[PDB]
Amino acid sequence: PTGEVLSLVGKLEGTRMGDKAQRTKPQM
Amino acid sequence: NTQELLDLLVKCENKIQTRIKIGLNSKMPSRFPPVVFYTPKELGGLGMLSMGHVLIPQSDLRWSKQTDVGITHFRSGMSHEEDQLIPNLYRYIQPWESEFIDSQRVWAEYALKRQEAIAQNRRLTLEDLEDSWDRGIPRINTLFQKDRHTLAYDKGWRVRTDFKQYQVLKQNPFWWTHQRHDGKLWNLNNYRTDMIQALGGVEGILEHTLFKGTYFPTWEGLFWEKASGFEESMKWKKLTNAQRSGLNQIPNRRFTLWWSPTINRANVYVGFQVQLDLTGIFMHGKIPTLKISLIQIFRAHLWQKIHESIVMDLCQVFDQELDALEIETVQKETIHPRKSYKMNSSCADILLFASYKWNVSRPSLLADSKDVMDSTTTQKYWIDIQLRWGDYDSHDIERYARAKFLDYTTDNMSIYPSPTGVLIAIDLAYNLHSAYGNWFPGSKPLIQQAMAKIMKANPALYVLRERIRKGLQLYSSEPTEPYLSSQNYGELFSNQIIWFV
Amino acid sequence: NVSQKRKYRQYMNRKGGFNRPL
Amino acid sequence: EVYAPGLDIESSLKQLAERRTDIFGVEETAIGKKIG
Amino acid sequence: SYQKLLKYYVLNALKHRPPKAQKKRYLFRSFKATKFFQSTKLDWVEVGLQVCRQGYNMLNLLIHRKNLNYLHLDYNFNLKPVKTLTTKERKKSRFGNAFHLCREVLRLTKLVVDSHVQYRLGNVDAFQLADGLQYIFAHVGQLTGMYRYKYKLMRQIRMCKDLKHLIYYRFNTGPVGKGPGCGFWAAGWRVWLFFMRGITPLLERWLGNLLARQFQRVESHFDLELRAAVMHDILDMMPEGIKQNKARTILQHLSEAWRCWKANIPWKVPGLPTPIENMILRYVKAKADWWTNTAHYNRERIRRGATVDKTVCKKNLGRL
Amino acid sequence: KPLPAPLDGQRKKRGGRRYRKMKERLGLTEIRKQANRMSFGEIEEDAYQE
Amino acid sequence: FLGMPAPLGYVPGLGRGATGFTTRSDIGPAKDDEEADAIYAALDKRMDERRKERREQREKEEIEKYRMERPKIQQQFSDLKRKLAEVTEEEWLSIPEVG
Amino acid sequence: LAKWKTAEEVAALIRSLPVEEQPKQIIVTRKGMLDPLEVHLLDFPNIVIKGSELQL
Amino acid sequence: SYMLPHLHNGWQVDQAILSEEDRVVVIRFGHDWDPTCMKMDEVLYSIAEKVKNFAVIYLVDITEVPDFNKMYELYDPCTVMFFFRNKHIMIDLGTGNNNKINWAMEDKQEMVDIIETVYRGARKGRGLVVSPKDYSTKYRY
Amino acid sequence: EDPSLLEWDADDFRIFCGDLGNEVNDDILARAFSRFPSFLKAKVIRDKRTGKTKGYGFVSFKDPSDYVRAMREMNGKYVGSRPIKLRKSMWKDRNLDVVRKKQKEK
Amino acid sequence: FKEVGIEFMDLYSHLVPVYDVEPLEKITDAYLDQYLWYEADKRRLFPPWIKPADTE
RNA sequence: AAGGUAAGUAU
Repeated sequence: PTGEVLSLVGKLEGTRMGDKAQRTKPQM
Repeated sequence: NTQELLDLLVKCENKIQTRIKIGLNSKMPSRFPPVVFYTPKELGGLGMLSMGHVLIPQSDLRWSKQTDVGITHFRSGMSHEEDQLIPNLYRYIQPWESEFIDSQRVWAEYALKRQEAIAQNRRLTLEDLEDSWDRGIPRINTLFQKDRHTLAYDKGWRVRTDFKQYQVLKQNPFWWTHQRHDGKLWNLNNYRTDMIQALGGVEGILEHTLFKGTYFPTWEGLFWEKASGFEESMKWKKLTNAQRSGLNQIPNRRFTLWWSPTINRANVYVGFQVQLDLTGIFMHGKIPTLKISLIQIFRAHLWQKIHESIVMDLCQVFDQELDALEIETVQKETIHPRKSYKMNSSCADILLFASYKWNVSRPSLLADSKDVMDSTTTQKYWIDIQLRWGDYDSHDIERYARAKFLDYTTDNMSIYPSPTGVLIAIDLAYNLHSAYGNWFPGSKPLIQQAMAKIMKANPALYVLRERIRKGLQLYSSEPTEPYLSSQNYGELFSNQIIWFV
Repeated sequence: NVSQKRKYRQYMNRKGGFNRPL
Repeated sequence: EVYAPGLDIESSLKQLAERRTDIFGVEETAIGKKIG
Repeated sequence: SYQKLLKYYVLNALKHRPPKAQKKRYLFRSFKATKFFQSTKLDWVEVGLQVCRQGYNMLNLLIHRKNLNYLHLDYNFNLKPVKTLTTKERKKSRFGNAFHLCREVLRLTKLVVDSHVQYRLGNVDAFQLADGLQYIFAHVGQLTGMYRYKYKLMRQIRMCKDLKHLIYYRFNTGPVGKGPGCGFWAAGWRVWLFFMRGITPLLERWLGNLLARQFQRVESHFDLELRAAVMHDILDMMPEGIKQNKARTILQHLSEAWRCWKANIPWKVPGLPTPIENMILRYVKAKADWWTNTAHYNRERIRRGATVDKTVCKKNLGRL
Repeated sequence: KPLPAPLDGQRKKRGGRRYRKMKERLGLTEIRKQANRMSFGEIEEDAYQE
Repeated sequence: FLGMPAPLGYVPGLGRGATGFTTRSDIGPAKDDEEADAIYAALDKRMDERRKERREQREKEEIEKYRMERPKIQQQFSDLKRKLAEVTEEEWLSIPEVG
Repeated sequence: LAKWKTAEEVAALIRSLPVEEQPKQIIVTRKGMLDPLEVHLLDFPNIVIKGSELQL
Repeated sequence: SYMLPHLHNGWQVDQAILSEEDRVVVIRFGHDWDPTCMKMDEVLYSIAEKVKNFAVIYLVDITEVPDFNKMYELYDPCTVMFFFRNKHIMIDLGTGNNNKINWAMEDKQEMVDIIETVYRGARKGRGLVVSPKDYSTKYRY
Repeated sequence: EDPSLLEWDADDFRIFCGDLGNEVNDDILARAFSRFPSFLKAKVIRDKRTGKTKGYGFVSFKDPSDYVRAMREMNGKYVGSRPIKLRKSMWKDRNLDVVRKKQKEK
Repeated sequence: FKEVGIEFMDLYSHLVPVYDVEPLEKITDAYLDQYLWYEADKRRLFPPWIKPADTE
């Protein structure tokens, strides 16, 4: 598995784009 | 959507990964572990953000901890699910239609808030608006920025940014929008945490990065020198072309030494094993950067020096407590100079002859507690120190101690004056002490404490740790100055010299 | 509690014997 | 000077023309042909 | 297996035209007529053991030709170091891939001959002899692993498996057991004979090379040809028997003229003779035509997708 | 114009005040102020903030 | 020291005092024998003569066809070098050495 | 600018004084000016600079 | 156009290499009529003017001087042996044969850097020296 | 403890030659280095038994002008293998050491 | 004006021009362009339908 | 097949 990065086409249906995309919070 | 785009990006990502690999060594790694290519530069790695899906093997997801009580082992990726895989880029990228919808909604909310606050006899709240933070295609996160009045003067900067390609000689990938003008639309903060924790956590990542080779527990607060003094000297001296290349090839050597364990494994880089000129470090495949870094670290017979230091410390410790141990003679044989880094301990390190008799139990490891001294009765005893350099997969000191004791004790080539004794082992890269075999009555806790104390502040070991810290440019975490002076005021006379201006 | 000076072997540049002296 | 004198340059050019018959000699026999 | 072997057969059938209008020069007959060799009659097994001994002598000389004892080839045609070879000694004792092929083929013929020898000297019966022949012919890939010695040989061995695949399938079609008892070695024997016939020219050529005592340039080639030809023409016109130094300085103007063309700036040297100026103009026009041609050709190669080097890319960018 | 021969660097025989004045005038005093040290822990900036 | 004669009676390899750069075995070579070499060369020539004539004729025809499409480098200015000698002796004598 | 020039003079006073006589701890309540003094203190690695909570 | 000095006789090259002082003697073995060797000779000519102070290039013909063909195993075109300080230097550039450069350099600046590194290593007295640019890969992609 | 050095004290302009090969340094090498007509000194520190020089020698000349000339004349160029280094001889005798110890007060 | 240098960046499919101008001329032209853009935006001198717009 | 000879020093 570590030999090379697998193509995304195989696991394309795994999830959606931005599945765990969370907005940021203000500082101070 | 575009399958061809995914295929081409994965192909060129593998191209760059192979370029890095061939930069490391001429051959091609059999396994090519992905910890190096995805550890963030803060933790000392390339930190390549990738849109692919590579499943990190569970064999490389384990880590150890050499606690005083015992050597504990953990596995971050032990969950009964799909093997841990580095998350891809799109997993934390907002969909464009979602971006537009969120922009419309948040701008409508901001307009409503401004209309409401107009009657509030004050400016906008700018605090309840934090519920709409980091949203909107326009820089709503920067809608409260100070430079907005300065930024409001500029009109139509998009065309200027586009023509910057004809203005600036370097390509500008971010020509869609200008930084600090349309705001940081993409929030990439959770990606770093997800990548570091999915690689096996901070400790799991550092387990293969020679971090355990430094006695200081600099898990946090450590300083990594991106640029060293040699960089300043090269910049000032106006170096030539070859000198410039040599100065630029410094950070590569730096992190390749920093990644020595996971890059010098046995499964990775299969082929003929080879050790250095006068040390006990085995390297698989010629890696010029690692070779030169190792011969710098182990310069001037450092392996023989640390072996002599540890044997002298053991002799002094045994001589100091010779009363309870009934030690009549505690000496060392005429060890051949090359027998320090030799694969097999043909010559015994320390010999100890008691007065009349000495009861020894069956061989075991230091973690054991039970003992039956009636197993054997001998008048002599032997102690052997094994200086070993643990890799990312061969760092199991206890298993190595057991195997080495079994092999050396039961061998024709090895010559031990006494059949009863204990062999000690020190993993330099792991900085882990262990022992295996028989014990003197009541000396097992004594030997454990002696090994811990010596490995804590051994002179040659401390010098080697300092050499590692300097070579890897990992400066020791800076101490905190006693900014307080209430105790200093009372102890002002105690200070030898002090002044204030 | 005292510690007598610690001696060491001069393996380098020693033509007296092939093996280190004890 | 570092470069050879004119006579040496002429001799070298004559040798190159005699050996390499692709662009020299009566006929183009071979690259390493002694006689073109 | 059937589909793959049919593919091999149809590819063999496609390209079939002999231009070989030979003179019927029987080299083997000439070697027979040579005084250095003689003729006799002997058993086939004796000839096989003679060839095995000759091949062992061949490999022995080829190995210990430089008085190196690091590598030793056993009587079973397996090379093995006499000790833990040093890295410098390992580099010293290295042989090419075709030597790997030669050792493998010698191993194959030696093992076949020895199998017939042990058959003749009682031991195992002839049915198992045929079965072992079949297996060896169809398992050379496993037995010798020619893969590394030569990639193409993989094709032969893989098809041999295919033919064997059919052979065993038919042999064990009915009442015959599904065991290893199959004896149709000819099918793979002919394929190995054909592949050996194809290979042997290479081994013969390399062995002759050893037995004897002599054991990016296209654009650069054309530029060197242009400059050398112009220099030779000048030295023909310019009397080197009288003037020597100035001829070298002539080359300077050449370069000057060339850069005068590259900068697209006027170039006029009244001191130089008019015929010399005409020759320079012809040289520079030819060089400019070739230079533009190769520039656009390399640009097309780069933009198409062909792999290029950094220096080549920089030069092409400068020319463009 | 041949390139100079890269002879091995020879340090100053005696550090002089005028030599120190040149060192005061030209050197890496400002670069030394900017520390290149990087914390082992992650920084607040993004992965490719640059 | 270009342009100097080589004093005979000394082996250049041994006199200089060099070490054999043994890069790799089987890469370098490292009267009855003469007669055998001649016989084997004759046998090799006899074997090679099976196809020499037709191959040589085809190669000559191909080379002749190639020459028509593009001749040798000196062919494009054969007329120029024919007229090159028409320059006076004093012409190239005063060639400006400066560039 | 005055603070930068004062740092040079501050190090000059330590340079003139003997290392033993030089203050082992330079306790200055000016934390903002302590850092240039600490930067100036880098010229003397043996000496140390500690923040002064107490202000003279 | 191959105007660099050439060793007509084999022994002349030997004494020319022997007659060296604080300079590197780049003896380029091969034949001028070869096209790759012609490119290598052109590159050496381009370098010669810039580094003539310490780097001297002195070509030779294998046919003219075959006695040295077997000495250092001269059986390839474009071979270059940095025989400096009367000592055959060990120039390592990610290749199996780390004492012979047997192909024309792609760029002149790379050759200049290589030769100045060789000069530095020879002056330091070491018999071996590495290259800042490894040639195990041609960077084709 | 060095009576020979006292005999060598006649020539004031003494230079310290360093980076000498054990076999490279020799009397003939010093003679080749004796460019100036003034008498030289080929003495170099060496092992008592094996004679292996430590790489340090001293060359004494009676002409300080020749000293200055040779300071830059033979810096980095030497006939043998190991390149030569030249340094101003800071050599001191026991009397000078005692005087310096006495004057160290101020 | 002075001589503005012209270099080319190779996008591996074509050559894109980059132009280095005199720094004084560069800053004057930058101020000129900014003033023109502000005055055009303040007077709607450019219709909305032009695709490159800072709004989106 | 390989792309994995440390150099140095006199024997």
